[PDB]
Amino acid sequence: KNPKSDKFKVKRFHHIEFWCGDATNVARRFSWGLGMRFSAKSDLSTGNMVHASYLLTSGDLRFLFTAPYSPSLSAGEIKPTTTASIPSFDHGSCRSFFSSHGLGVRAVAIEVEDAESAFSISVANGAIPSSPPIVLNEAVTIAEVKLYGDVVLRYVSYKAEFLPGFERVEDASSFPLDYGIRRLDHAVGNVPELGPALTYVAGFTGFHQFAEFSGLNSAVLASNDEMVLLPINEPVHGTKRKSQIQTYLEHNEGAGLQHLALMSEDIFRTLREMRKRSSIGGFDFMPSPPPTYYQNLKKRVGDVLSDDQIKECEELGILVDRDDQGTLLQIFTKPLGDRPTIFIEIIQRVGCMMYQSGGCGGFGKGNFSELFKSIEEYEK
Amino acid sequence: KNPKSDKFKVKRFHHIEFWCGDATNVARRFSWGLGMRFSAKSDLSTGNMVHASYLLTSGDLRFLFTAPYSPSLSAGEIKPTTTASIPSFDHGSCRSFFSSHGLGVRAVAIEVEDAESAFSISVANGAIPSSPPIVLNEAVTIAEVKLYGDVVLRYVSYKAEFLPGFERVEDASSFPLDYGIRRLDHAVGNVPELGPALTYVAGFTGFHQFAEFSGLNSAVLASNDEMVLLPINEPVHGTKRKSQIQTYLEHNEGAGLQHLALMSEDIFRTLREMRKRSSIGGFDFMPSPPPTYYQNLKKRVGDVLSDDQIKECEELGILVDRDDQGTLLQIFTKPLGDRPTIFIEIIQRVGCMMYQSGGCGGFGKGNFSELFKSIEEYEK
Ligand SMILES: Cn1[nH]c(-c2ccccc2)c(C(=O)c2ccc(N3CCCCC3)cc2[N+](=O)[O-])c1=O
Ligand SMILES: Cn1[nH]c(-c2ccccc2)c(C(=O)c2ccc(N3CCCCC3)cc2[N+](=O)[O-])c1=O
Ligand SMILES: [Co+2]
Ligand SMILES: [Co+2]
Repeated sequence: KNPKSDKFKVKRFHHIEFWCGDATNVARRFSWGLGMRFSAKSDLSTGNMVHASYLLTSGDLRFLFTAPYSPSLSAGEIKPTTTASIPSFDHGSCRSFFSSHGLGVRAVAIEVEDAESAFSISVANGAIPSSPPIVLNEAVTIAEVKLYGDVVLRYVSYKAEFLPGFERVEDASSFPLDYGIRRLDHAVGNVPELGPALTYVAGFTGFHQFAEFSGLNSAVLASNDEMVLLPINEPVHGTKRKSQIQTYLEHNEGAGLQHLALMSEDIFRTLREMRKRSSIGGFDFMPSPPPTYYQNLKKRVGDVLSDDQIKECEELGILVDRDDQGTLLQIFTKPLGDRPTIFIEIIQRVGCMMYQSGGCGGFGKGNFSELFKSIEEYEK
Repeated sequence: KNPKSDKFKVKRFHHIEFWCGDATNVARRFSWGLGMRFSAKSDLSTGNMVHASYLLTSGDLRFLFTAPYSPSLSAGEIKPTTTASIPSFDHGSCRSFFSSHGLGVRAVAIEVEDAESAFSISVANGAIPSSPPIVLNEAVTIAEVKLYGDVVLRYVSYKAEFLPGFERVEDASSFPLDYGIRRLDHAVGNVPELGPALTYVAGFTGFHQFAEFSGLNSAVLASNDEMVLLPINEPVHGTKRKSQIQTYLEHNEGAGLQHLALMSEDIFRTLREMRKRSSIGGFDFMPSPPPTYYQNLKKRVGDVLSDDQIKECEELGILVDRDDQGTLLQIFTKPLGDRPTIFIEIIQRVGCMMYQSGGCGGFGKGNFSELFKSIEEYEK
């Protein structure tokens, strides 16, 4: 059931913003590791004396990396005279965020019809304001409300190229990397208590529960067309293996964004290219499942994947799961930085053709029982 | 003249330590960009609840990248019970350093005969103590004194693999990159006032002035065999083109390390490999000199380099200069991070064979007049 109860018109995910201490090094690492092109910049060379911001793109996926300069460069400025291109940015908030959480996501940004209306309706419905609507060059409106922890949900609306004040990067500095990643599929938060978090977010957005079918409890909030998907996890205490959600909260100093799932148009190519680079500056992946898991895949998905395509899943360590409506190919990176906090999922979905409907195949819940069972089978 | 006046026995440069906010991303970027292998680690996986430290090596060059974890992970510890592998590390100092200066060098480390004696003699001769001698696993002694700004000179002595508590990295995580870089040739600091800085450092080390032959004034301090070389720059005010040393001090929030010069055993190969990667996660280089500069190179170094080797310098944008005793090949990267502060020089020296004596060919001072003249010639 989808009650289509969004309180304002939401389009798609627009970008993800990481707060960094050095945006250059993180952006360059991510570009090489994920196959994203340097697309736009806002920094000293564009007149921004406040923050350095670099945008990476792959298809429709937009990753923004921002770090603060010395406050001394802008000590004469006031908000009416700011040279910042993102008016919500604050030196103190950014340093506080990075020192507290380490490298991580500050903003989950969605495109909406009218960011000023989205902000007003959100706050009228319980959202905690973080940055009021600001109109940039009479062309784009940006506003922010608290999502969970120190992560904000950012609303962006366009009257009619990223943001005003950003410049397109020179072709000589912009290498056309592409490993097949095309868009953000979902963004997942970890919180201490799931119930109050869902009630809060569903309260101000009108997002509905998407619904599925040890360690954690989870639920997914979804927009009207189910293209904006926001899962939230809470820990389950008292187990034998300590909850990785609890480990996250401890190392992150509280709630925050746990993983970003990036859709690939060709997950085999994406993983071939990412694994080639794991030990030369890119990203590492979680350990691969035992061969008995792939032995059991023919029995579950052998009507969706050929034997050759399943052994190709085995070569790259890809996991497969299936809903009642579609099939899911997925795999997870090791944490993106020093702390065992944020990581990336690469995903491809097959089925649910109308365009493809959102969340086709689910989020992999069935792989939990399957891997425990595969662990027992490999031991035998 | 070399009075050989070192107040204690100094061996060679040992390592350079960067203080980061995320050591993983900076280390991975530097590894790919410079061709350095991941050699050793000290982090959560090695029991260090205090800081993440990753060591990159190329030949004898050692780059260490360190970032703090949440202080909460080690709140029960005291210095006698620390799980830190570098006992001088302090969460507050590191966060203060990165928030003030951005990504940069915290420690210039030299190997000495006896770090406890080096520390004692240094402080007895005016050095400001930063961290007292500490013996690690009855095997290595580490001590630190202030050098300039928030940069420390770190003394390391070995009774007899980097430091105790560091583990060798798994072969699967350690790709044998190598672009030909072999050792640190010199490390250069920027200060507001050159005279007091030289008097201070030469005062506690016994290092002597190495001696050469607009924008800045400079002098080089050298150890007994002139293998540890520490140039220091000050700005010259009142020019037309504002002093890049002054720009450094402004963007860095004061004195600090300006550039690291890395010796290559094959500067042509190093630059071919580094330039291949500039736009795919590596390092960018300064603009190349006009063709008239290379037209003038035959007249100055045509007895040292063949015509083919000079046009190869032109392809890669390499600068050449010569002392009365040797020849210098050099080139400079753009700044390593967000701020226009620290950068890298790649260097190769030819001549001065006994082994090669330190500083053979100088540091490139003659290229200043040459490029101004090349600028005038290209315009014509
Ligand atoms: C919304 N939603 N829920 C899960 C989810 C999490 C844990 C159990 C069930 C469902 C999402 C995932 O992405 C996900 C899927 C499978 C995973 N594993 C394979 C099986 C054994 C355990 C590890 C790990 C993750 N993960 O969260 O890292 C997700 O997006
Ligand atoms: C100890 N010492 N002194 C210099 C030095 C600096 C500036 C003028 C003269 C000497 C050192 C250098 O490395 C260096 C050499 C040549 C450079 N350029 C080529 C000619 C036109 C200006 C730019 C830039 C740098 N630099 O400092 O970036 C150095 O190590
Ligand atoms: Co997921
Ligand atoms: Co130099």
